[PDB]
Amino acid sequence: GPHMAESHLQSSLITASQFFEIWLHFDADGSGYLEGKELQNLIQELQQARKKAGLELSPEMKTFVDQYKIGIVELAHVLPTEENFLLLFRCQQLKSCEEFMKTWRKYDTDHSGFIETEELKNFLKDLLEKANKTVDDTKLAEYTDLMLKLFDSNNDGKLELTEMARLLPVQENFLLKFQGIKMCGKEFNKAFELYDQDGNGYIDENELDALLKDLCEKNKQDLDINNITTYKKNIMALSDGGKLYRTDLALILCA
Ligand SMILES: [Ca+2]
Ligand SMILES: [Ca+2]
Ligand SMILES: [Ca+2]
Ligand SMILES: [Ca+2]
Repeated sequence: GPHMAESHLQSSLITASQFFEIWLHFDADGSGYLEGKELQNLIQELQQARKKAGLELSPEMKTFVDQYKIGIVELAHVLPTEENFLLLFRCQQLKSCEEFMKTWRKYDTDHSGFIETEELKNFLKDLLEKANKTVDDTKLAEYTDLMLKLFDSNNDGKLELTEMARLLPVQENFLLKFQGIKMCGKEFNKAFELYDQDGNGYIDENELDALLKDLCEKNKQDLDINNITTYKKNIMALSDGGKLYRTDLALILCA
């Protein structure tokens, strides 16, 4: 359990289940990030643990302690995480927002608007096979279960776009700025109808640009008109060949 983290920080190599217990030990509010007292507790306990183990700090541990709000992905690279689990965070599909949006569309194969366990399993299996690793069904089931528990913020047993997007670095995750912009179904449906200006049933890139300019204007504290081109490019990656249907735009704007 999370109490075992003190023992885990002394390990030569940390299993995915151990990394999960470390995360839950320090993340006292379950917010998905270590900050303030939680981060200070990690810095103190990581150094005390390697000392108790009679070990030196690895180069990544030295660089982390020297330069310290950090998330789950950053912690996985600092610690001696087991190889096949750490490989799941060294994907260009989780480093570029545009490539992550294409990955979401690729792996939501039942068009449910969520990534369910079996879809997440297929994504992780494909990442491992791309790295030439032979997948063991038991460990893959364990990795999938732990990745879901780490990122399923609302505990509904599946991932929504904003949950899985937290695998991205803070700078690429534009969805953090769209948090308080999300609308209910009725209001969203009214906006979709307004912004489909030619009335052909979908929103194209020119129509999305008008939408994004209007959203920037009404949410000055959250969005930035100078990043419209990036917002446009990220959102167009969820489209069906340049066509944003109601369910595609709902992923970004509907609560
Ligand atoms: Ca926290
Ligand atoms: Ca799905
Ligand atoms: Ca969820
Ligand atoms: Ca249209």
